[PDB]
Amino acid sequence: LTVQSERAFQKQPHIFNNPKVKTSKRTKRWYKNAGLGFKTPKTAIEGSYIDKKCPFTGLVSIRGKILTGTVVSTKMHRTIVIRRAYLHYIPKYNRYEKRHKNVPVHVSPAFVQVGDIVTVGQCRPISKTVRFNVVKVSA
Amino acid sequence: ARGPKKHLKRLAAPHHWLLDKLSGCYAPRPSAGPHKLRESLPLIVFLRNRLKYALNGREVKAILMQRHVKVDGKVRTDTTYPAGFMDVITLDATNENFRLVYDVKGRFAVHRITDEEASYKLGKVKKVQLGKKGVPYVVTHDGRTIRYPDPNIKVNDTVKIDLASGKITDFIKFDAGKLVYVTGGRNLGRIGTIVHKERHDGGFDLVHIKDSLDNTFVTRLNNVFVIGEQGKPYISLPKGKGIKLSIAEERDRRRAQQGL
RNA sequence: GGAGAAUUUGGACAAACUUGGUCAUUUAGAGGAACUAAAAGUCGUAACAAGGUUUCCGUAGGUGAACCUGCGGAAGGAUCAU
RNA sequence: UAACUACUGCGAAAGCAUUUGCCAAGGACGUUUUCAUUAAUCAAGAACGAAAGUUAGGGGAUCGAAGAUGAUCAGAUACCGUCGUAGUCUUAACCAUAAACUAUGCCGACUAGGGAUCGGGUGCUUGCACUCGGCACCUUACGAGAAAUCAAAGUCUUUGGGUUCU
RNA sequence: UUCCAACGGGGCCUUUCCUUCUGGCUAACCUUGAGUCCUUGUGGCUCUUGGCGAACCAGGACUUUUACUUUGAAAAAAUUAGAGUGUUCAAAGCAGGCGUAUUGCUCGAAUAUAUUAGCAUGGAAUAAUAGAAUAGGACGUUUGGUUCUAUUUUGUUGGUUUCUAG
RNA sequence: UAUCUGGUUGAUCCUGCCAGUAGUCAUAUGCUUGUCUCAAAGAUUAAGCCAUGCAUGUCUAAGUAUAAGCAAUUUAUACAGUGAAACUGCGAAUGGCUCAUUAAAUCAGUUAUCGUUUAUUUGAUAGUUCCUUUACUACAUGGUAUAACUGUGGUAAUUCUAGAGCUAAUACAUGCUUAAAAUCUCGACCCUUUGGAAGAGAUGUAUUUAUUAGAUAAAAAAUCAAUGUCUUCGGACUCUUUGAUGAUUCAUAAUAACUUUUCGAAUCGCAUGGCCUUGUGCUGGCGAUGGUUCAUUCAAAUUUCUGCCCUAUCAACUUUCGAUGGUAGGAUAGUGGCCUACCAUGGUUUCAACGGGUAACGGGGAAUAAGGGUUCGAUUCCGGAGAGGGAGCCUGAGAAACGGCUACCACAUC
RNA sequence: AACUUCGGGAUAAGGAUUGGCUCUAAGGGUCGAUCAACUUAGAACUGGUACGGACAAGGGGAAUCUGACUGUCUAAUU
Ligand SMILES: [K+]
Ligand SMILES: [Mg+2]
Ligand SMILES: [Mg+2]
Ligand SMILES: [Mg+2]
Ligand SMILES: [Mg+2]
Ligand SMILES: [Mg+2]
Ligand SMILES: [Mg+2]
Ligand SMILES: [Mg+2]
Ligand SMILES: [Mg+2]
Ligand SMILES: [Mg+2]
Ligand SMILES: [Mg+2]
Ligand SMILES: [Mg+2]
Ligand SMILES: [Mg+2]
Ligand SMILES: [Mg+2]
Ligand SMILES: [Mg+2]
Ligand SMILES: [Mg+2]
Ligand SMILES: [Mg+2]
Ligand SMILES: [Mg+2]
Ligand SMILES: [Mg+2]
Repeated sequence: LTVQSERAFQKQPHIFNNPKVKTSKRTKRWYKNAGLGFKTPKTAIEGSYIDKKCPFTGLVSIRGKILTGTVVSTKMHRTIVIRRAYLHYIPKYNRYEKRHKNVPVHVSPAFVQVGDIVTVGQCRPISKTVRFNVVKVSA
Repeated sequence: ARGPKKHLKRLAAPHHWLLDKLSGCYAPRPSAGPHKLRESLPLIVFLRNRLKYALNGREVKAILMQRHVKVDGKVRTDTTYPAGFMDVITLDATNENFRLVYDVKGRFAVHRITDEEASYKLGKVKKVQLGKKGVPYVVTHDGRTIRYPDPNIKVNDTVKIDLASGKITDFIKFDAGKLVYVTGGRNLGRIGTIVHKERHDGGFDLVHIKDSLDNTFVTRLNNVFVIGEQGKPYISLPKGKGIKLSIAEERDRRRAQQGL
């Protein structure tokens, strides 16, 4: 809730509501189609949240690799850790070993809990670690 | 390494120039120019190695400074000028005109053309967007900006170019049924008809290509280059015509020539 | 009639030097106590035969030295047997 | 805790034997009961673990490390003989080992005859048979093995059921 | 040639997902305005008139998820394997070879492998995974409520209720 | 290119090692050595130290010549040929060397920039510059200020340079230039008209911000803000413009302003022609260098996925004083805890984190090779890093450069 | 830090800070009003870089001999 919790005022940049044009419809909320057959959630279009890093209602573009994984942490604010499990072939033994990698991921307030499978899309470096944005939820 | 590299070692050269390993240590590094480094053929290679006119890199300069040789109708004095695919090398003396085009092995042929054909070249359109003061332009594969194009022209279409003027005479839309020259990969130099295009959003589009002997093959859309309609090449093709015979079938065609 | 040298305030970057701390890697050392070469010397005779007290295990004590003794095991025993 | 006492039983192993109560536990068998893959083996981590040994209370018959002591002997603070401290028993704590041995990991399947026996069950003509589950045992060796030998130590160069440890 | 087959591949039907619909285009061939153009009637046409769109492109619409395997693509050159070629042979090299040797013709500098990862593609055995059980389940031309969305109009921006159309 | 043999015993069958055997673009060394081709070579220890020499400079028809330099044979009272010097420009960021550092780092394959800079090349691309536009402002062309050079000197000594006097520019600093038109605001004047019009200013490009367009899922009309059609007049009432992407606040175009106001050629050669108004009139060829932006090419930077040797006698690590994330700012070419402020309590780990070791630069590859493997890769190619050790930085498109500078440390020279 | 009887050793060793002024924040009682203490943390400014400003107030470490420890005695030389 709230939206205006931070010290600064939260707005989508270059999106002018204009008090002069008096209409009681709604504020101009911008959004985009992310691409690659990813549906924009209703919560993105309807909801009030501001997120510079959301791939629907923000300035990040999804391009490069799409990955999936299970959600293993939801204790950071607007970001999560997922686990990508895989098998690694050792050719001497003609056998495999279970390996895994954690990938930290930005999650828009459009969406997710521990256990869920998510699809995620590559975007420009968002933080020190995060280079991936949740773009679909599947549980 | 601090800034751009000015040399190129003989082993690190493109294979398709067919430089000998021993005679040297460096190889002619293509200057910056129309074509990408690995996709070009320096004039020094064309003159010395391929036509056998020059014997040294001094003699190549002796020829270039006479102001005989001209690439797309303009004289060049750069031994390592990056000439590339569809370019027209015109020598004044001899009155030989050549077009650089790939034989089937994936190497530039000595393909002599008539003086009429040397008026034009084809140009695969790379991007088409709106310039300053709303003026639309296209960008060809040799990096020519051409302003005020036909609004029918979209990306991946070929475009016939006048050279003297440097204007769009005619163009060919990219669709199923068009003849193609494959300009990269394993199938570099093959010729064949488009069958269908696979999309793949946020990836690489693929192009299924039949040929005259009914051998299909797929390439990336980046490697394709439209050159006409079915059985109607705009340019003149080299000997072979982008067929690709087996090593067996090739060895049988030697035994015809072996008779003498 | 604007450039403009020495000089100078605060700042970040920060070599280097003292000083502790810590980790790694080498190395000296009176003396001590082992091991090996090692089989030959001295003293016994512990083991191999019921090796002359069957042997061996764990433990505990004894002590020139091998070893000896208690308690509980084992047979790889010198008994597959009432 | 004799004799009874065995190629007999029970227990994860160490172990466990006079009587009768009380307290929970357990296998096997029987089952036209119930759930429905919940399992097998397991780094880490845990419980239990003969004897000896340790600390502190009880107890202290017998045997007995040390020690005393008489023989033997070249010696004999060794065997043998007479005593005897801790110890041997118990309560509360420790210890974590043994030839803790079947010197044979566990789970599953298959491969061969035989009679004994322990527990449950079934049939009976009531002491015998069948059956499941146990401790074993006898013959052969198909196989296996360096051999001794082994019904598992077999089904491994015709080389792969699962898994831990060394 | 047809046939004798063997071995592979695709599409039909048999209680048989073969994603679904919305305009491009109906190409085609049971659409027939001149039928016999024509080798054994299974080795067959000169095109008109809605057609029958799985022959073939972009659209919303939502699509259990892997592993494995096929094919493709990729994975610099050199090096490796390897084709051609009498460096006098060879290691090598990438040359060379035929003419009227007096104004020249011509073949070459292949090909293969290189996974684990990623990409595209066919398969759907094997192995995992999800689904309707307190039905919050499926399909639906139903039959209402409710919730927003905005296209050619209604001159045109704009105010603005509906019928629509999703 | 699937091979074994000798050695425990008195003899035997085993287990099991030791020894033999063959290879090594694998080093040393010994002895020996006629010929042809080919050819590695101070890596290993000491990324230890270095005397001397050399390894980066560069000029065309075409930036700057009064060399008191060489010519001259006669193209010239401006210069005109060939040219030391010096200014200007470009280069010196490549190459070559080495392997010390470095173990998710480097590197390999594979992605990305809708996350940025880019000398040069190549292709496009610039009538809009004076501002009182009737004061001045040269555009038949604008300002000094300097080298080399000539003199006068210093210093033991150096690729040290002072003082004085000259003089160039594609150096430096200024500064005019040339077609219409349309559209907007401002508005003189008259007339209250559904009123409209002199003439006034602005409108290139770049810079910075704010705002606006950048449509689209098919068919109907109501109701007008009406106050605009088109005068058939019941107000017929149509036709409108919209590129690309999987995807954008994209390209691009408007609107209002902003700016220690960017650029928009005061430049150079060789040809010398055509118009006549024969004045040095107007116009004109081939091409050199330059320049704004976009594209291109040569790059650069960051970046996604998966992959690394030994070690548990390293099991917890990171978070004071950035560790993980959020918001805002700052800084950067640009993304990002890259840094700062504030807030949250996160992030990694037995699928081996963290730590230690490496006689570890990674890879292409090499050796050996039944099949599977084992060992090596300082070293000809590719990538990285370094230039005694550290840090800082100027110049420049590009360097945290070392045959650049500055400092400290170590070493060493006159 | 060694060492340890696991209690200690320990204020080990060794460092940094401290004024004045002007602010900020947090921490309560009684019936949204109302009343009230001192504690702690932070920031700005400021000065001859001072500031536990007088007073008050541990030197520390490595070892050895010896007595375990606290305790007690030679009033008037131990
Ligand atoms: K005392
Ligand atoms: Mg270099
Ligand atoms: Mg004896
Ligand atoms: Mg004995
Ligand atoms: Mg254990
Ligand atoms: Mg043991
Ligand atoms: Mg930011
Ligand atoms: Mg090293
Ligand atoms: Mg190497
Ligand atoms: Mg080394
Ligand atoms: Mg050195
Ligand atoms: Mg460097
Ligand atoms: Mg440096
Ligand atoms: Mg040097
Ligand atoms: Mg250098
Ligand atoms: Mg102390
Ligand atoms: Mg202290
Ligand atoms: Mg005392
Ligand atoms: Mg006294």
